[PDB]
Amino acid sequence: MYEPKPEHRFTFGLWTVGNVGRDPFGDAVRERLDPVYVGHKLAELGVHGVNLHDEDLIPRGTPPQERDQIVRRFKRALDETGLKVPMVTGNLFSDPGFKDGGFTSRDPWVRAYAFRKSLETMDLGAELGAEIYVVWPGREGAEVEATGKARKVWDWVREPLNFMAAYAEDQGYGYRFALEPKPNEPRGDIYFATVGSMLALIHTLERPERFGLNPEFAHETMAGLNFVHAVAQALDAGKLLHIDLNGQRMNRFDQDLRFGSENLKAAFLLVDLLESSGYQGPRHFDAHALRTEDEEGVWAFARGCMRTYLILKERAEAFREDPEVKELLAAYYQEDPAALPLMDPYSHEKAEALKRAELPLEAKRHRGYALERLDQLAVEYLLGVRG
Amino acid sequence: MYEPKPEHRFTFGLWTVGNVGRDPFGDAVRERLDPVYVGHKLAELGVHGVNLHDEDLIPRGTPPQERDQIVRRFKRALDETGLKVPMVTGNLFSDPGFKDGGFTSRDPWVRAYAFRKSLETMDLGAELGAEIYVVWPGREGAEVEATGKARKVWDWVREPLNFMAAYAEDQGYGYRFALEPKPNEPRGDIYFATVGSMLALIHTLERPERFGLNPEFAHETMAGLNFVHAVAQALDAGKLLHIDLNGQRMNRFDQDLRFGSENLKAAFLLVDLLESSGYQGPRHFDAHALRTEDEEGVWAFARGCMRTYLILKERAEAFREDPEVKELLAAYYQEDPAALPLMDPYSHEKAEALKRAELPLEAKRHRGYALERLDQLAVEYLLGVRG
Amino acid sequence: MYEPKPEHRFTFGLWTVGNVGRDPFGDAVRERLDPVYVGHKLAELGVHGVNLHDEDLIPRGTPPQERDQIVRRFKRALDETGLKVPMVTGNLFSDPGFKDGGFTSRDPWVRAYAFRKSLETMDLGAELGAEIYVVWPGREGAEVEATGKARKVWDWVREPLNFMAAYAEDQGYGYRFALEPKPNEPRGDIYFATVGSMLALIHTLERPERFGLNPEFAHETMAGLNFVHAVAQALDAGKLLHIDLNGQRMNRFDQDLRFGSENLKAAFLLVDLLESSGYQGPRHFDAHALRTEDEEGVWAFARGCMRTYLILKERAEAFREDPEVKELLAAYYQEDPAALPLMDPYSHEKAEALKRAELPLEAKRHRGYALERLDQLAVEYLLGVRG
Amino acid sequence: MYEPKPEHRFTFGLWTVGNVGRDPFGDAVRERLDPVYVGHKLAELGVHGVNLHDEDLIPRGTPPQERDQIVRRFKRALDETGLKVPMVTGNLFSDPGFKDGGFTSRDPWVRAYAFRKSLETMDLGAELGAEIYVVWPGREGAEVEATGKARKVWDWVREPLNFMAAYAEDQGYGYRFALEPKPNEPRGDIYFATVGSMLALIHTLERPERFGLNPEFAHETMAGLNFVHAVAQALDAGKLLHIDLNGQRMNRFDQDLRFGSENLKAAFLLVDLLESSGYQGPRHFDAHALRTEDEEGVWAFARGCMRTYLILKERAEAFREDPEVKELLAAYYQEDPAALPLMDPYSHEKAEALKRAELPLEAKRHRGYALERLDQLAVEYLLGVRG
Repeated sequence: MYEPKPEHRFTFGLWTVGNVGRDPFGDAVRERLDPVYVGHKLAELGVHGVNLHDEDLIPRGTPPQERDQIVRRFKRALDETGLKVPMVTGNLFSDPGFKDGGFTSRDPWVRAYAFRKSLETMDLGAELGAEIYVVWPGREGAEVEATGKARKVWDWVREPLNFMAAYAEDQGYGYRFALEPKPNEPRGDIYFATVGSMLALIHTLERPERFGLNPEFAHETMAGLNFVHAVAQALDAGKLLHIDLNGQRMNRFDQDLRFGSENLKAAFLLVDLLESSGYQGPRHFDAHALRTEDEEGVWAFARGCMRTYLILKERAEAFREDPEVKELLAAYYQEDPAALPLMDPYSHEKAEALKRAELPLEAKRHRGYALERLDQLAVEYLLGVRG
Repeated sequence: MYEPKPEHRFTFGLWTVGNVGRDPFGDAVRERLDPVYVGHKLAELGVHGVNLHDEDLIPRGTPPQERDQIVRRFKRALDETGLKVPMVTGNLFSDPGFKDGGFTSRDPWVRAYAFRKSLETMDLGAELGAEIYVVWPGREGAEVEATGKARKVWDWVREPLNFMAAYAEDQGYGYRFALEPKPNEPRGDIYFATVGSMLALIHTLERPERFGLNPEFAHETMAGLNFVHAVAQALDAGKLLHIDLNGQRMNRFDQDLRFGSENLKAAFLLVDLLESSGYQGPRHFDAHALRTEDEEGVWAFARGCMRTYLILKERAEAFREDPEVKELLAAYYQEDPAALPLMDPYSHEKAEALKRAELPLEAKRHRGYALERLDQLAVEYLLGVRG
Repeated sequence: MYEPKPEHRFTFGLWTVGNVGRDPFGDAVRERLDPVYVGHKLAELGVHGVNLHDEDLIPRGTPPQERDQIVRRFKRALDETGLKVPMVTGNLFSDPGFKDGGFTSRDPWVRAYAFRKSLETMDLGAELGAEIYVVWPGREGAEVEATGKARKVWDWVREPLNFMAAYAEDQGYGYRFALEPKPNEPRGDIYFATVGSMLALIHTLERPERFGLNPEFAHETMAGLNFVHAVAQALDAGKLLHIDLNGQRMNRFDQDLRFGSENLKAAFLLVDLLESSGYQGPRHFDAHALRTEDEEGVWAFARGCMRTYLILKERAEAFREDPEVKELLAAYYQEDPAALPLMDPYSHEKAEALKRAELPLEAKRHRGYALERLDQLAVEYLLGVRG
Repeated sequence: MYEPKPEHRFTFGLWTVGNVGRDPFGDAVRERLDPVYVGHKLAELGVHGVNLHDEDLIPRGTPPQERDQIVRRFKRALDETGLKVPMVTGNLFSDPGFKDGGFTSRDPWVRAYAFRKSLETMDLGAELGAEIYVVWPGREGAEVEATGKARKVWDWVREPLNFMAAYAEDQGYGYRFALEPKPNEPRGDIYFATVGSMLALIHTLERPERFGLNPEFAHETMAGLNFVHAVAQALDAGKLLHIDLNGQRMNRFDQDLRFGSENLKAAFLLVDLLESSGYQGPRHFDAHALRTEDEEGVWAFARGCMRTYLILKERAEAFREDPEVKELLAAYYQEDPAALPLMDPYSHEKAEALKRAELPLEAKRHRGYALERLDQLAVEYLLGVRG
């Protein structure tokens, strides 16, 4: 009764369910899955679509003849299944060429390489129907500041982002560009570390209207930052073009846990934010199954992401309809209209009225906002003691 | 031989050296210092100026008659000493009225109060020669998301910031407005949490040219974020209008340690960034002495902030002149001009040239960037083994 | 239907519900509550008992005559209500005397003061029926390591802990001593930072059998550490003498949120651990209401702590009875008895059997442990979709 | 003039300098180095010794015939060079068999495997002259608590640790066993997370005198904990048998930076602690070169670890000899002998004397400890402005 439908727009990257379970201290625990195989499986599960990096589909150093049989056979599978490919993104982190940056490498040959790799992935994307192009700057950071490179990297990424947007409009591609921040890892620090950082950068590009955000839950949470506040800002800027959903314990390596598995309350209020905002983009699960899992466990991971989202959606809906909740929100959003005309846009006499206004300070000093009761109500709904 | 001069622009808030050493688990360990007293002391130490909140100088509920003797006697002291007051800022965190927000309180009477409090501090500032107005949104955050207030707060702060800038230009004040982010505390999370967050907001105000950043070292570092990356972005945006300098161990309460006392290498490369950028605003030490200190220890704290800054400045200068360092930076900023014309602004034939270009990938795969040697050189300079 | 009974052993420190809502950047938002008043209220709510610091009941500098009317009138209230006082603890953090340590102050006069203050609180405790004495070393840490004091503090706290235990057995008090770790705050770092740290120290005292742990949820979580693992170790050592319950977001100031309000899943498995272990000590809520609250909100905070605990207890019970859950735990705790006799205590021929044993490695390599399904089941129970 | 000598006891694991620079988002950037090659290089650099995992020398699935040519040719190299092998340790993290634990796997076949793998590495160690056996429990943690395994893991590790110690004494090996805590990674949380955790466990083993600690700087720092406090406790317990030295920025993935490269002040006071304590075990650098490095950069990494250690050693020596420093430490370690006889071991009349003693409280309230001056002195020495 919490079954995924295409209107839900649940997507999985090829690399999410396809993760072989290697980590920095361990071998692969799983077999590599064929891309055609995972298209059929995700279709069975009720997924709207599948995302990919260029290297997810066509591994580095594949002759163009073989490159084309691969893409041919993948498109047939998408045709057979009705799966979309909403989002693509160039792998700019794996090649050793990128060891000190893709776009922010000091070597212009390497920045060129990063470039061309991006253009070619844009071309593959269009060949597959992709509408969103994601830029994750995973290799764009430093551990050695003595270089002074932090002064230079802003221009360097403006340049290809601008070049990428111009190439797209030249080719008649319809890409919106979605920028994905991460505070660290694989670099000691990544330059474009926050949602706000990527939001500010956008306003300096040449075609800003083409550019938005792909915030990821684990990325912000890695640094102990509030993901719900960050996504609200992106929404208020009109720049939420894509969202990456998963779970994470604060202040350590990127876990990419199943969605909702660790921070139920944050996931709750996030699903609430997205749904009630009328966000219409993909809900991507950028997560992998635990390393303790076999292939069966991978598909239980996939099913569990989508099911947990649907449970919280229904639950946040019922929470907002509760009479006591409505009564509580009404009382604290209470606005005295005598207060309101001291407010809003500037006028000389509004300032003078304000400075002479007799404010009800002791009344506002004593005021309780009843957020403890409101917060207990939400926890009891989350617990299903009220739902 | 590391003695502060006015061209150094070292400032101290009244509340920094004036901190009585109360904390959430302890009483005050020190006496409250008279403002006139601390102006004479900071003048002796070689400080360019002193900052203040309204309530630092005029405690809440002081009759205007007494308000004026206070301001009179303070101005005389500034006259006697030649100290400036570069920066003022309205205390929007102490009054219980602000328990659930200043500008982001849900009660319009409280948002009005926050407002008027700001206008009045702008007026005091002008009466004292202040040029920078700082906004620290310490009470603007949440611990209960069930309210949905995160959707609303962006317009609510746009409104007063816009109103504040309009009032200023109406009165012929010359204020630049400096916005100070902090990731949490006193709130579980503060909405405007990062440098990037405040940078993005600025681009949505009505008079953006009047608005910049006051990043604080301890604020970014509290969340394990790289302060040097954050300040570089503000500099590249042209929005570094003020900077708050101190020290901090990551991921806990705000310590406000003496500058350079904990993260020497970060302070080093920060002083390097500021100086070599030609930043010309105040160097504010928003820090207090350790709670183990008496008044003597306070002035040793004050002397130590400035002296540590001057030592690193000289050191970063010598580091940059080292022949081996110059040789190392030259080799890795190495640019092949054949790589460069594949670069920079878009053209149809530049894209085609790029996609047909034969890139030297194996050569760039094997390439070491010698950052271990560069990083060891900087540590040895820091240690004075080379300086 | 989740109503607190005395067999639940829910206790509140006087300082929890009595918190006036002052913080490092704000005034008090509430009135100070009379101790007799809060005894009657907690009795109404269904609390087993109330804890106190010496200075919670008798403020510093109260003449012994007045000290005795206070204690007289408090005992009457306890008699009237049937409330217990399970736990007392000397305030060794507030007095400015303790600015650089209580037990770990370098000044022997201050260590003597800390001492005597502890003995006198032991005496008050006995006069009130207290059975557990808690030591929170909040002032025992450093921000300046140049002193070398880290080498000395271990002997210094051995000395008074040993002296305190000897005084108690001399006076015929029945105290068990419960040691409370915290990683930092109010000190930059506190020496006894972890559960493991306090566990190790105990084994060096003279009467170790008298000494155990008071782990606090917020303390361990402040440092991003797993509280459930920490409490399991204390339980396995037989040293869980008391537990302090609340909520906390990782890596910042101590929030002391209402229990279960932030980390539902951790609170779930914690209540499960405690209950199924047969822990019989007090469940203390060391937490305060949000600073946005009036007195009504305080009692909603108190009611919510206990109600949330009871909901989870019932829920963990139901989770453990689920057939699928039982089937899942059975399959993975699966033990082949041929594996087992290679196990357990050493013998020369067991070692030789092991080294010659032909192990089923490929079978164990391919093995999935189905923890994704188990974890999704627990989340669905938590959400009440299954409960 | 900071050249490594064997009395310095600098060791490198084969896996440190041998790290191929693969990470969770990137390919290997370097060639695999031959073990005989790295023995000759480390000998050139001035290293006392080289450590190894079983799989560093003999990769999984090497026939015993080939196993023996390998060990033969390695021993010759050690003979030629005079390098020691102070420490060995079984790789219990890489094999997929260990996906849900080595010693704490729920499958008794896997616990047997972990066991036998340990015994066999103990045998190789003895064949090579090893004196210290290290246990890093990297795979001993959980991300799914629903299993209840946290209750069981303490006995499970007691069992093999006890079995390992008995096997060693049976074989007449001279191993001391060194236990290495880590708070997380590769597991979401690792059970034995802290120095205190491992210290407490030791006291429950059968031959505790054989067991101590191998604390690693990055491990404690990953969780924002103070490594200097943790190492002081191990020293005070007499359990520092080995130490792993490197650098780390708090609250993220394990970086394993070059020693001293990031936290100069912490490294300073650590080298001070070790040296002035008369610690005589190995100084292991468990660190790798940055991923931006070629093989030249690796040896610059290796050289820089040792040189940075020697610079700080000399510096901490000079700091302690400074007259002003000695005068400062003397004044604050000041002990009034009238305070001291209230102190130390219990007596009925000492308690009575204490409770009647008239303490000099106002004098101690006003007391400043001059730690701001002391801390500024140590920073100025660190900076070489005083050295």
